[PDB]
Amino acid sequence: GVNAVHWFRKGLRLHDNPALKECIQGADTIRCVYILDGINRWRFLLQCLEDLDANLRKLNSRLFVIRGQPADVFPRLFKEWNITKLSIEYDSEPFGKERDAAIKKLATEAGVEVIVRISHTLYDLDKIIELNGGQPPLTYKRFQTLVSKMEPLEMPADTITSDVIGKCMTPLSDDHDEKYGVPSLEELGFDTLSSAVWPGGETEALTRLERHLERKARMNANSLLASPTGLSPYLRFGCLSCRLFYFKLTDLYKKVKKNSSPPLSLYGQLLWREFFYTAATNNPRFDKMEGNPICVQIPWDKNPEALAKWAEGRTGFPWIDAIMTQLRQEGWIHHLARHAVACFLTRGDLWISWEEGMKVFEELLLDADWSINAGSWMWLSCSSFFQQFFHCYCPVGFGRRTDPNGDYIRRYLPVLRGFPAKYIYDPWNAPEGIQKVAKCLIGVNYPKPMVNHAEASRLNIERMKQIYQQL
Repeated sequence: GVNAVHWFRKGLRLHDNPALKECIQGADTIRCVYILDGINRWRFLLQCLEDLDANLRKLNSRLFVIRGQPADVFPRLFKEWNITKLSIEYDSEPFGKERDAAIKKLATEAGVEVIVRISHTLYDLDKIIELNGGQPPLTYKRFQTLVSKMEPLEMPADTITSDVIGKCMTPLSDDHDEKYGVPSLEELGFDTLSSAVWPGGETEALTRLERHLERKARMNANSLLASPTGLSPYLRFGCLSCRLFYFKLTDLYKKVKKNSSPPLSLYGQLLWREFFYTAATNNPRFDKMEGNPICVQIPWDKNPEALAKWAEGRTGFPWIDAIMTQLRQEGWIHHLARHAVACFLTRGDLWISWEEGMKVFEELLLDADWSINAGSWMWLSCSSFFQQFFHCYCPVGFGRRTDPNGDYIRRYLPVLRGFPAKYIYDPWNAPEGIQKVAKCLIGVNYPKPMVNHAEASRLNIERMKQIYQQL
């Protein structure tokens, strides 16, 4: 008698799920569980779980959602259900490893075989680190070189279908909706908001992938807005398999461009994601400055007033404030906009730790998990990965060059809708008569800029230089 449990954490999908596929094989019963320990991230999650539950329902099964801590939950589940097999998608993240090692111990005690399969990343990250001699690579270029030395990527596992399940079944009681149902936002305590710009789930992910490949078959102002074929949140939650994406990308290139040796540039989004997971996996202090062996020690200031102005879009720099408003409202911003607000907060203008901007993004950004968010923030503040710090993004000019008309500003900061393009990125320079026509007095209706960028950035660039030896 083989009673199996698959434990969803990431990998919130039925396609390319090797762990769930292996767990079902030879099983007499299967139950899939999700254990629930910023409003936009919670909504996306719950929408992923609703979609998972729906698709399981098509297979005469159901998702089992449980509120609690895994170490306090699984031993009683093992006992009641007489479990002999538990499957998980491998989690490279350091605190995920530690959680999963505790569960593996509990599982062995209960006589439960633990199935673990890699499918959140393109590669076995431990193999990359071994090829590099026991440390992760500290430059992106070195990482790409190592990747080119890996064996060819694993093909996606077969999708879980009725045929796959076979005679394996799921016991269900009439009170499943009450006992094991996906909670609502209200039920978590949220005051609920218009429909999400980024709807969660595998079903959404797969249609987006197709249209993304069709479109793929150049920056501009429109790139700042959420794309209906954007894929990054679905990759972070596991709604979309990165290996399916990679394989589809390769196949399309070969058909369209008649070549079977594509560039590494083709997978740039996927590989930068892989780079940060590799860097993070053996470093439990990856998300800190102090005690983090790869992070340059930089004397950031503590400044809660300034941090709050940045976090809340009240800096008085419209380009910065609009980005942080779009982020709070919708949960995604363009990678160039991340550069802008990360440099402003850290090395550029406010000289505040990347750890504090990381905390804000963790609450708000749909595609930022522990490894990606920490790695990204160290990258953008020039704290690791040998990033260049001699240039500082201009919190007026970069936006003016990205959206010269200023529509993005007017869109996310309606209080500034009345300014002409001439002043939309620097409204403090607008004559009083313009401010009156705009019905926005700078310093009253919209804050004046919190710093003198030319002066602050000049000093911060010199200060960063003087950290290192002069030659």
